[PDB]
Amino acid sequence: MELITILEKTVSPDRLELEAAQKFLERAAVENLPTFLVELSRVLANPGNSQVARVAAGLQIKNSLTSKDPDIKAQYQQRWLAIDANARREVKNYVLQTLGTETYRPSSASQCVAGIACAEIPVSQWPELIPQLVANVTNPNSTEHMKESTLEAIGYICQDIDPEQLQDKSNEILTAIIQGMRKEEPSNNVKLAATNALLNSLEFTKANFDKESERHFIMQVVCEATQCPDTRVRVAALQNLVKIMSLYYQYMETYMGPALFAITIEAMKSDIDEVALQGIEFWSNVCDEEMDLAIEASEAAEQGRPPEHTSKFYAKGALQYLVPILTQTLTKQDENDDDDDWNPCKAAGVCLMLLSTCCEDDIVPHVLPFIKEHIKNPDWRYRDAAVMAFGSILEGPEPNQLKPLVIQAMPTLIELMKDPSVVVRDTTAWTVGRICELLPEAAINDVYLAPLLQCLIEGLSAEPRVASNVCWAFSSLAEAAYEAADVADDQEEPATYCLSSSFELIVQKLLETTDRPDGHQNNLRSSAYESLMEIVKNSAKDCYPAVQKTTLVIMERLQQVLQMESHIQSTSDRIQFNDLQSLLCATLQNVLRKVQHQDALQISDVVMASLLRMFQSTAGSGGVQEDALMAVSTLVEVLGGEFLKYMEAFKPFLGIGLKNYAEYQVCLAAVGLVGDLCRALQSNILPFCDEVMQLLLENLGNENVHRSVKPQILSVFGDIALAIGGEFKKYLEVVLNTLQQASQAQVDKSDFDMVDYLNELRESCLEAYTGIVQGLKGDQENVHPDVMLVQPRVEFILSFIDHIAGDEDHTDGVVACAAGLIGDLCTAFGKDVLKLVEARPMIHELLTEGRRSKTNKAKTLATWATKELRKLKNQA
Amino acid sequence: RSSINDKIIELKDLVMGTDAKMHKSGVLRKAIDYIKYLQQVNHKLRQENMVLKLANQKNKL
Amino acid sequence: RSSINDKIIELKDLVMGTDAKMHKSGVLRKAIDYIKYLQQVNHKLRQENMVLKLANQKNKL
Repeated sequence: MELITILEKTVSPDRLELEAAQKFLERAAVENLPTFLVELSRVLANPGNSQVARVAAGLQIKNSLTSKDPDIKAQYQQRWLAIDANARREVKNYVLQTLGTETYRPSSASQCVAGIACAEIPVSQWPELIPQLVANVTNPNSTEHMKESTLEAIGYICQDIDPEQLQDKSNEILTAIIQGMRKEEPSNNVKLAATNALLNSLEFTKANFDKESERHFIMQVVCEATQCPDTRVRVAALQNLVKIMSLYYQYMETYMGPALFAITIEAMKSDIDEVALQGIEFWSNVCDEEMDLAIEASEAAEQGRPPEHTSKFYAKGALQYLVPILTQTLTKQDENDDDDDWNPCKAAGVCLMLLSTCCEDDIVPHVLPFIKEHIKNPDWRYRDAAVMAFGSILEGPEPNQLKPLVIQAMPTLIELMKDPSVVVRDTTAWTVGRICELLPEAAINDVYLAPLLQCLIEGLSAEPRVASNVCWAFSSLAEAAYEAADVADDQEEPATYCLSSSFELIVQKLLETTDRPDGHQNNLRSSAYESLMEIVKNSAKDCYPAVQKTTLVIMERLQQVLQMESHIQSTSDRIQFNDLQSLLCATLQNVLRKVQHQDALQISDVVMASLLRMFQSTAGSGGVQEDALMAVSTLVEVLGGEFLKYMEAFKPFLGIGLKNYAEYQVCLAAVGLVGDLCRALQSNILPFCDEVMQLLLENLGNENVHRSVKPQILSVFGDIALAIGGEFKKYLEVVLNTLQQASQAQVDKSDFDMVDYLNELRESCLEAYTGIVQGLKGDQENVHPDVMLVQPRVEFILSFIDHIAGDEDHTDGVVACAAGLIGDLCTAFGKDVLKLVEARPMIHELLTEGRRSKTNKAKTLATWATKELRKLKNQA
Repeated sequence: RSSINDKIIELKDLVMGTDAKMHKSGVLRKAIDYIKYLQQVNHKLRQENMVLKLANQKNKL
Repeated sequence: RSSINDKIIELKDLVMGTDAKMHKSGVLRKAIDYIKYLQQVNHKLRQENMVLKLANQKNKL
């Protein structure tokens, strides 16, 4: 066809003709892109053509010079100057002149003057661009279409051009952008393209704001600009105050009182959403900057140094002005709100919560009156705002100040649970949750606990909106009820707690809720499960019979779902299934850990069937795997030795997981299960040891495997030695050499990740050594001759620990294992020990460190190690 | 046993000290803000040592 | 909106890496260690910067 016809073959009656271009154009670009875009630059700089051929022209010039993928992007640019260094020669003035050609269609020229330069500037090139654009505004004789679209270009440059490579020439650009804003400028359309430009430049004007001279002018323009009756400008202007406030809080002391304060407050009031959202945003940004400065103050104080910057406490200062405006905005509700839609009402409740965590205590007084007055108001929008205001100041204030208010708010809270308005009811279930999570104490209080639970058991039937928070409520409440009956807990677990009387009914209803023709709305389902799991984990040993009925119910559903797999239609249906799937296993783990060894056995066959079946058949997913392994581990841990019968009928899978290092997550689970098997079976595991040891030692060698997986392995070698004892001698040889290899490993302690990794390695090795000495020492206080095999290494070992003892990048965890390893070493050889550590003071300082340490494991082990060493002192 | 993942008391200890109290979410919030702060500080402190080094730290025959 | 988990995730993308995934109870591990790490590192830098200002403020005209 043509060029001015194919690009327009997108706005025509024909579905197969829609690509009349996407094919010709594309299947012609690669051939001669330098002869596909260049030509396009001709139609673009062509005043004759329309606005669907020139624009569609620029689009193919833009896209062939840009994309929004951090990789695909930095790839087209090269191609742009990998081309004839002469082919662009004309384009960079063929397009640089299209600016100011039509009404609102050569605007694409901006989209191009940008991307191009966004590739020709990082190489010191096109020194004829920035000079142009600027002059295109400083020149008191340019047109709107001219300036307007020139500003955009500049704008589109600051947005995508590496700030780094532009930090230079910033006064010309800033000057251009500043003039495009002067109140003089007739066209608002211009000011606008200039304000949106400044916003994108605020980042690399750091140099400018520093000199108070320029600043005041920049600050004055932006403030005026907020007065321009063109809302579009108004906003973009308020947008600049918001960013500036978050980049130069230090230089705001000046224009705050005589300007910003007034400008923004009005803004918060504006009946224009786009406007007030920026007002609220401005102060949320104050809160952020101030909370962060508050840390600085705390840190600097115990650093005997002044704070790099200090807070003028604006937020605390405008509380009296802010709170009334916010609590009133919470009133501009939107009954119609199942929306992923942001708006003043939302922004305000959040901003309130922010202020609450910033000014803490001070907040209540300003908020309480609004709460007390409107929690009774006939207008549901005001009752709502009251409940909402109340729930959202619950985090920040000192709890012992809120606890009382809460206690007196509970009856009202409980009744409001039955308010006629859903909105009121959503907001209340939420507030109830916040109470439950931030102030358990008051929630679980016995004066209203009875009515409070009746109400929630009911709330569970409500709309996904209400019920969902009701679930959250029950989880918070559950953990709180447990941790409370704590002193009523003897022999490691509460005989009973306050939810007992209703437990049976709570889990019962939660199961029903689990079930919801709409369970997918508001995550009602995931929340119900997470909630049921939590109600189970944190439960009293007196409602065990209630946990049983559940297990059956969970196994029942795990089955129905496993057969329910052959009905998947929409890609949606898949993910759903997978979710319900995992959620159930997750529930299986939590229930199992709570059942008696006895109940475990009965459930055993069934569960393992489902899990074995679920791993087996579902041998075409990958994510499912890592979930069934978890389930088994849990089962292995409760069954202990009786798990031996499922071993054969399970081995293949543990194998798939241990070898499958393409998804280390699963390999990790597999590695853990091994150790989980070492303790449950022991010696008995010997059958597979052969296979496992090699298969594992294989991964330590093959280096495709993620390094996180490695330390887990070395660690497991010690779990194995402990379970097979004297039999480990078969493998003692290589393992010992491997541990040494890993022990002497090294990394640039300048790449953190590499600190964690190194310590995980160091901590993993020490564990394996420990498990080995222990495994060979056996246990019948006779010290089996086997331990002498590691007698040679004793010299080396007491070494590696030293390196550590020296290196500061440590971890109490490492110090813990190390202390222990020593203890054992004294316990096995013990002469040969006392002097080597004597010839190594650092070790001793480490031991003390393992005492002046807060961590438990660290403490005890150091203690012991020290007594075990001091014992060897008077043995001579 | 009882505190290994629920033992945010340790993470709390750092960010707020053992002394006072607070709930989960209001500790990983304090944790997140604090890390971000230590990151910046560290960056700033870093681009500083880089100046006192590259600069006057050398050249006086 | 902000569950205990969305923060835990925010903390993941914080300590380790963007989108790679270690589980929970692992993030509260590295988090605690990272903070301790950053604190010391920063303390060392603050010092090094003192000497690079003390044994540096002497050399001047």
